[PDB]
Amino acid sequence: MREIVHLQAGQCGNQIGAKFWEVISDEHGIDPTGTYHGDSDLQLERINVYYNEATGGKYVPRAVLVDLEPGTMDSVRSGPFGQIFRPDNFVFGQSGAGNNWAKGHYTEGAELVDSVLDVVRKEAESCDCLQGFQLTHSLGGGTGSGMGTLLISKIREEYPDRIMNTFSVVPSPKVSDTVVEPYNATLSVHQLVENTDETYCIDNEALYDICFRTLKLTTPTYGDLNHLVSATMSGVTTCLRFPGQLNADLRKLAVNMVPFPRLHFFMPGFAPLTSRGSQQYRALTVPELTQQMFDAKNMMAACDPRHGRYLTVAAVFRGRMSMKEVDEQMLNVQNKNSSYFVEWIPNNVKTAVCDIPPRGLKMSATFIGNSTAIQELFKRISEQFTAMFRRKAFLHWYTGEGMDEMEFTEAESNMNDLGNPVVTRGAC
Amino acid sequence: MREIVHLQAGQCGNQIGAKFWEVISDEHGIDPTGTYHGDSDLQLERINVYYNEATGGKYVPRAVLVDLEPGTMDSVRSGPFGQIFRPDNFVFGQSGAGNNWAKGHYTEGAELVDSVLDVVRKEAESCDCLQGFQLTHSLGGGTGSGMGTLLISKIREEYPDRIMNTFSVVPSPKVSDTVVEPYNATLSVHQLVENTDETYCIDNEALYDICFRTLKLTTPTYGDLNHLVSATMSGVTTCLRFPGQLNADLRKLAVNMVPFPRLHFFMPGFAPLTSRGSQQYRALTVPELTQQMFDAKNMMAACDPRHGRYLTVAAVFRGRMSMKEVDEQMLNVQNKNSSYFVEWIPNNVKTAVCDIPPRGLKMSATFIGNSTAIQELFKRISEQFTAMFRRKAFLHWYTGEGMDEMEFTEAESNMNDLGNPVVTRGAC
Amino acid sequence: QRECISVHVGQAGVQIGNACWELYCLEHGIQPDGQMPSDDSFNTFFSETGAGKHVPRAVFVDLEPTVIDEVRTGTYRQLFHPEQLITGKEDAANNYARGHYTIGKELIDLVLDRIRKLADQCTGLQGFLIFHSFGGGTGSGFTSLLMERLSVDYGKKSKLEFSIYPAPQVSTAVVEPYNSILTTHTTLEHSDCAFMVDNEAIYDICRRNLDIERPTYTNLNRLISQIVSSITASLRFDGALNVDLTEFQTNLVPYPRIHFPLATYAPVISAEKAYHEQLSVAEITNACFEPANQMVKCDPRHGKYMACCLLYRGDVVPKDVNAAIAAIKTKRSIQFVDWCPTGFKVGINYQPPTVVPGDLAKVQRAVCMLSNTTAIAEAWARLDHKFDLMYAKRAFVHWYVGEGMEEGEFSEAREDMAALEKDYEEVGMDSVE
Amino acid sequence: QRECISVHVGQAGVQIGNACWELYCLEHGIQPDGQMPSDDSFNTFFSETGAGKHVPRAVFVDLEPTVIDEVRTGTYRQLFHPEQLITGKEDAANNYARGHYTIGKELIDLVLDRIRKLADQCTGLQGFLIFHSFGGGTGSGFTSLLMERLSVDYGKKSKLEFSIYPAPQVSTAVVEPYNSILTTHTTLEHSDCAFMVDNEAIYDICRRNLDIERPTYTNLNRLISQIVSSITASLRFDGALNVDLTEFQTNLVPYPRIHFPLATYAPVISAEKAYHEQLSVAEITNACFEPANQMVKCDPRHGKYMACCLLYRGDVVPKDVNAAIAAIKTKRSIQFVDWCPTGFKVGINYQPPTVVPGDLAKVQRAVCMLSNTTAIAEAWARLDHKFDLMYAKRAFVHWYVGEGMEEGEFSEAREDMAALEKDYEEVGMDSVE
Amino acid sequence: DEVHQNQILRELYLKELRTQILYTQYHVNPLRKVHTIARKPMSWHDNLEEPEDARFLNLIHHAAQGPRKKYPETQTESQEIGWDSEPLVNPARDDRRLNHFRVYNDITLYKAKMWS
Ligand SMILES: Nc1nc2c(ncn2[C@@H]2O[C@H](COP(=O)(O)OP(=O)(O)OP(=O)(O)O)[C@@H](O)[C@H]2O)c(=O)[nH]1
Ligand SMILES: Nc1nc2c(ncn2[C@@H]2O[C@H](COP(=O)(O)OP(=O)(O)OP(=O)(O)O)[C@@H](O)[C@H]2O)c(=O)[nH]1
Ligand SMILES: Nc1nc2c(ncn2[C@@H]2O[C@H](COP(=O)(O)OP(=O)(O)O)[C@@H](O)[C@H]2O)c(=O)[nH]1
Ligand SMILES: Nc1nc2c(ncn2[C@@H]2O[C@H](COP(=O)(O)OP(=O)(O)O)[C@@H](O)[C@H]2O)c(=O)[nH]1
Repeated sequence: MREIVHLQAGQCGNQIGAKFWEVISDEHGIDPTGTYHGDSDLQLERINVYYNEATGGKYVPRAVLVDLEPGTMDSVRSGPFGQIFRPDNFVFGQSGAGNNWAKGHYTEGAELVDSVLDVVRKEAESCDCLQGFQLTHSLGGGTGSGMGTLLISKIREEYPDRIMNTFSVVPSPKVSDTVVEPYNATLSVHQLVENTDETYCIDNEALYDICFRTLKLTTPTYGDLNHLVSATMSGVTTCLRFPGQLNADLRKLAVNMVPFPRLHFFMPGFAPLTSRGSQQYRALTVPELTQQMFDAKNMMAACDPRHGRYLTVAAVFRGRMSMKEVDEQMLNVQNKNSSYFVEWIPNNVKTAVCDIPPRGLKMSATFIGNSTAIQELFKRISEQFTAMFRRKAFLHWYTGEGMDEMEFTEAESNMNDLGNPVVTRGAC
Repeated sequence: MREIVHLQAGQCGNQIGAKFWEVISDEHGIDPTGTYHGDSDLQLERINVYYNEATGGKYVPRAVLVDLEPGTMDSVRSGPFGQIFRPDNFVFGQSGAGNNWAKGHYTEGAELVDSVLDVVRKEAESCDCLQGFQLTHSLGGGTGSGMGTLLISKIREEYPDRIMNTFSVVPSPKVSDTVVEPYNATLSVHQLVENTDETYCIDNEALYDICFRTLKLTTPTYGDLNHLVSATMSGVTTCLRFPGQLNADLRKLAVNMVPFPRLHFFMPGFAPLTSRGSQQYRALTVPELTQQMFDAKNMMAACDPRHGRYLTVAAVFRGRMSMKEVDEQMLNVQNKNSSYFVEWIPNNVKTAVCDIPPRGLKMSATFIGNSTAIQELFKRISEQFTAMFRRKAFLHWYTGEGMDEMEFTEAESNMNDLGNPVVTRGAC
Repeated sequence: QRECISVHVGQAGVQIGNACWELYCLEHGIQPDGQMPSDDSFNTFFSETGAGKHVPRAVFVDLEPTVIDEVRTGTYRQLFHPEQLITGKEDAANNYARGHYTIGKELIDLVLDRIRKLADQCTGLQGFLIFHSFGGGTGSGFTSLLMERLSVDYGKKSKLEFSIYPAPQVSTAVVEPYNSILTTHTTLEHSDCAFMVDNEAIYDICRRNLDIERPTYTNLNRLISQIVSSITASLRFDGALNVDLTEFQTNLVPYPRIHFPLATYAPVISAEKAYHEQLSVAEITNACFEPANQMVKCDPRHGKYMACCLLYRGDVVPKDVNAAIAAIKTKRSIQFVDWCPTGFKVGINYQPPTVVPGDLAKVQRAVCMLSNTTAIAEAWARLDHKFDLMYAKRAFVHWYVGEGMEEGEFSEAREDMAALEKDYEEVGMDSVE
Repeated sequence: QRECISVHVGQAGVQIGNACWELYCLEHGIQPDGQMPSDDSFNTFFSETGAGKHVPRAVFVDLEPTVIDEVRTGTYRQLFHPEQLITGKEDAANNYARGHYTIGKELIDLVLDRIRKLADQCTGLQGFLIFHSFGGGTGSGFTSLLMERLSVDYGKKSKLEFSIYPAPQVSTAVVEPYNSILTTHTTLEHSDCAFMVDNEAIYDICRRNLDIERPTYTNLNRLISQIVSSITASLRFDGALNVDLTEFQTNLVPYPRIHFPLATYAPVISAEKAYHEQLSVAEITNACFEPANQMVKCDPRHGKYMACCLLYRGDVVPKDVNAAIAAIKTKRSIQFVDWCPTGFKVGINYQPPTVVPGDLAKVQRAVCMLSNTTAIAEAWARLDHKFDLMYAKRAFVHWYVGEGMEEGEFSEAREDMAALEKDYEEVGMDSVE
Repeated sequence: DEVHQNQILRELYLKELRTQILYTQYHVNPLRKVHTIARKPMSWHDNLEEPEDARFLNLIHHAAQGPRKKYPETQTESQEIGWDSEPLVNPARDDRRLNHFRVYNDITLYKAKMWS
């Protein structure tokens, strides 16, 4: 048996994991109170992967809920699926992170990381086999960036051979909600690069483009914009939750998707996504699924692959179908679009087919990409950082909390070092 | 069949003895009035270990409740289980306590304690084979120390083949309700060391810490604070009242559990302690019991176990339950906690399993521990005693009762002389 | 008496093995469970426990669960001994170094113990049918690790492999070429005969001859099950020519190195298509030597046949087959090597193949064609080319070197591949002395 | 007619008797009350008393109550003689001094009188089956005092310990390598044979074969009961080869000093596994010699067998026995001593092993392989390594000194067991003269 | 400050004590992970015959019940193989007119017991 322990930091990642839990409890057929009202026994075959068993069939998420401000945990407790977690796993903090990475790494957050290590440890040993840890945080802004960068730093020294899934919302093109998001982002990527094995960058304006241009929704909110992300980490860990055909777990993916140890920044996507009005005119088959998943309007990151080259492509299909179409159109996209795929890594598409599909469909496809188009996203925050850092602004508190300019300089130098590799891969 | 004669010295000793009789009369099925109303006949097959059988089918406790102030006996007889005790053993006394050791060990404590001996020898002799005594008392304050130490010294000489379980409330570092308490503690340790065979020190701070950090109570009262202790008491003496496999008595625990004639100071633990909120969230099994058993929150003497090697560890389980989860998981505890166990004593963990658990539970486990971390009680009384006596204040009372200055100095010398072997066993 | 042990490593191993045992149960008469409903023939595959239960000589092994949990949940959970089915607790994650070096020791001793128990229970251990793939880590690395142990223990026994060759145009993984080159580097010296079954030619033959548009892997695998059932059929049945397992081995290889035959099946037709031609022995022979039905996607016209074993099953007149071989030898489109004129080896088995409820047709004759050809040299050369191309600047190498494998083993595999490709043309060139 | 007296000493001995007598009553026809519904059979273990009852030839004795009062309370109460069950007053508390020297004297008189009274109605007495542990005070000191008194009083009679060996890795007691080291100093000269069983071997056997992930001491004692059931079976029923306790005592023990053999049970299969093996005599014999079903955690490959007896009970064809023995004698993994070529015993009995409602299955063939090996040198060194460190600075010794025992006998306990290790290394060497 | 730490914990306990919802007495047991103890053979602790669970009795029989007479569909692509495992129209295959199975004659009866 295999399992993943769910680390849930910040406020962003707090609600990310919150909406993740209703999605996979509805997939497994779980009542809000923790009762199994199921229909198929394949939900209970492999349920010891996110839901630890208790007496009476009391299933509990194996998640830990960390936030330096104690209001978002009150919100998720008061939420619909809130009376389901371990209350000891609700790690609280009586201070203010205040959207500061300095206060998320070198302060009361580092006073709380010992308790967070205690509870994540106690979640770890009460099993036998650890595939790894899946954390949700915000790459821009405080808390979750600071919590993520300190917490993965401790966990990698603790358990050094397991999988890290860092689900991060990168800072944003059109808008941004914290003035120091470039400051948090650059030196958050600085810890993220030598620590984590699999990193999902999700762009907010990409999510808004999906809910408006493709979904044609009238008033989406953080609920359904959060749910779209919830589906695309529910998809990746599915061959390990349901009986699968050419099944693929997270390491099976990571080994064949990252070519080099540092280019582990990905491009998620879930795409049987249809506008409401056009759902009735849809013709759901594997070819139109393939067209929509390789069409870059349902991409979870606002990084156009037409502006670069794909390195590796993964497709975690789910459902009841034949599969010459699966492989002949993974051939056909390679044949039709040839310049966008690197020639030093040909036949570069992993495919998996879980057989149990999500509720509401009977095929889904979690599309995962590793391309050179992550580089526009990395650069734009690098120049935003240099523009904010040349005049030495928004920085006095960051120095006063216990940092120096040398660390900021090394962070900018490390993303300038990330300016090298996947650029050289762009031109071979 | 065996017996236990159960002594209560002081206000604290009377109260925790009353809670003892409450919990084991719940376990043995006897009402307030003495009449048996039980469900299983295994509950009276060895009823005559703590209960003298009396005519009329009602059974009375075999105990004496001795205090030098005539109010706590009235409080106990006005308590819920008030009409259960023999009024011949309600040893009162009209004098002034003055939370003193000299006024209980060189003064009218002497005139009361021979009446105590007179009234305790009756049920200490009306027996087939008694195994020993349980004195419940407290070092801090008077009566329970002053009467207690002299009573121990008399009864150990007069019955020299009996196990002496003295459960003693040792001071807290954050509070004490007695200023002359370092004098009482160091003058009680001197009497306790070459006398008792099994003294169990419980520290009120670590008793409070379970009520919040583990039990998650709201308004902790001294009833619950004593109730945890009485649960440990029933856990320590359970093989002789209820049958099972690997039955452990006081002698078998002692010969296993005290290595040297001086090293008999003990630290207990009771650890199926669940919060009212988190009880449904538990998955109650034996490996989950053992982590809470060896965790540094359910140990009731305020000592971090990481400050010293365990000399010996005993585990007495209750409930019908297979022993792979005992034996293998005891090995897992000893294997990962390798430096916290001594190298000169291999396989230093005992085992007992009784078939019937405490009522309202399904599995129980009482922890018994002898380590080198007794320093964090004894040196942590010693610095107060030496700064408490170098000034030679709070002392004219004691030397006016019949005390003199010198035997204070030998009392301190012996009490810090105890530290030296339980230093040397830490570093072999 | 005459029996062979079927061991299936990898998810592909488990699924083709499920197809194999599903076909064998209905071929013999065995129910979904071990029981026999109300003579010797079971002995080749199935042992006989009392009161009619029959236990397969099957060792289903995977480093990862859920593919055996598949079996232990489905309708063949009573058929197998539950301890013959061997599971790990950690997937090989598409890595030869994990399949051979890090996660191999938690399972290799138990697998060899189970193989030893079956070999003791077996009277005449003719050989092993291993079922794996040249693709993923579970199918590659653990089969590789199995080979040296099983050859050290039972070096006098026979070895037939059934491997899924990496596809010519599609593939599924990015490290299928790495795992393929490594597993053939290690299994080249120890494998005895290894029937390559490339994946895409299955799709092409199922699209053309079967006329079916929704086959999944079960439908693609039942063809391979029919191939292996035809292969080890005369070991079990009465016939005219009794072909034996050592007889396949001594015929399909020219050299101690060239042990990669290409098979195909005749009558691959689909019931509402067989009402409209002969299925007569001449066409039965010719459809095998048509470059449209071979099970490995390489065209034999840019190659030379070395030796061909034909296994006919059913109402096969023993002299019309000689007529068909005489007809096909004179054709200029089919060309042989100049050092082997006698090339067609006849095996005749008397009873027709048994039809599974599905797509294949119940046909009164069927030959499986077993050719050793030089057309596989281009597939081996392209796998070599792909390995050079993706090994040019150490792509996907850090995982393998961190998982216990040493860097120079890649170069050793490359050099032995260059040696194998050289040996192909050195034996394919015409003699002039 | 052919009877031996069973003594059960200490809690471990009482509980393994608790399993063995309920197994024996289902072997024969005795109900819980003691009455058999309705030839000779029962006489060896069950004495007929006029009314229809079959009272045991047993003395359950323990210094402590609370374990034999449950025999005096439970379902099988009407079966035991109400004075065969003996209890003292208090626990001997893991102390050899409280087992032997001071509280042993009020119980040794009564228990030896009860042995005399049971042996009064005994015509042909082969000997004594004494069931105890190397752990607690009752199991060690009282056993030592009993065998000293039995050597004084019945000095020519055979004695077989079925000892509970201390767990080498894990343990349940802390002063076991004191109590064991003394009881094996004292019962060494007085015990004719000591069949030796630890706990963790049954733990692993039930984990890997019976598929029970938390078995308990009831499950341990049931398999120990099956071992003693198979060992005392030829003096119960009729078979091809009849072998008894005197013959076991003569031939499993090569030297006066080396009388410590080990068991191994055959099939321990678990109901939903016995439909999938043949349960042939050959594989049943091999499963005994595999170093994973061994009854004690010592490695037989780390040693050499001296003599073994194989007790085939059930439908055993009388020459599969030596077909299997000829198979074993040729393997180069089971190394024997060069000074004992003929070292095997065959004992064949027609009575199939019975089964109580529990974990084992209805098996029609079984063998309790009993071997005397040199691999117990590792176990004795491993137990002595616990003793040297603890005696190095006088740990735990104050109870022993103050409870009547003299301090200095630990010294010749160490000297005597060093002599036992020297005897093992002198008997294990290959002959060169 | 303990006086404030106890206050914030007290606020927390008031939170779950006013909003905690009990598990509403269903005891949904998984059908694939159950492992038990064995009772002592003569004892008054045990052999008192507690009654069973008839739902568990027919529910284990429902779990060990086959995928076909289980799920009335073909739930996975793995339940496609072996689903229609009954044979086709009657083989009638004991007729050796067109059936060529081996048969063990006395030479092979003697031969199967060789060597081993
Ligand atoms: N007939 C058939 N072929 C399969 C099936 N599954 C996979 N294959 C083929 O096998 C190739 C890789 O499968 P494997 O080598 O078995 O993968 P694996 O051994 O499980 O290795 P991992 O990725 O590490 O788990 C794919 O490219 C497929 O062409 C199947 O279910 N049936
Ligand atoms: N089969 C079986 N073995 C047991 C049982 N109880 C104890 N043992 C074995 O005995 C060892 C310790 O128990 P004993 O040596 O019998 O203890 P004792 O003889 O009763 O001596 P005291 O503890 O002083 O009462 C354990 O390590 C077990 O290996 C039992 O109930 N059944
Ligand atoms: N997908 C999703 N994103 C959210 C949700 N709530 C907030 N976000 C994003 O989280 C970002 C802010 O996170 P941040 O301030 O860094 O969290 P903090 O550091 O803990 O304060 C905003 O830009 C939102 O777009 C949600 O419920 N679902
Ligand atoms: N556990 C527990 N401790 C108590 C109880 N009553 C008093 N104590 C402890 O007893 C200590 C002082 O008691 P003490 O001075 O000896 O009372 P005295 O015997 O009348 O002199 C205090 O620190 C209390 O913590 C009780 O009911 N339960």
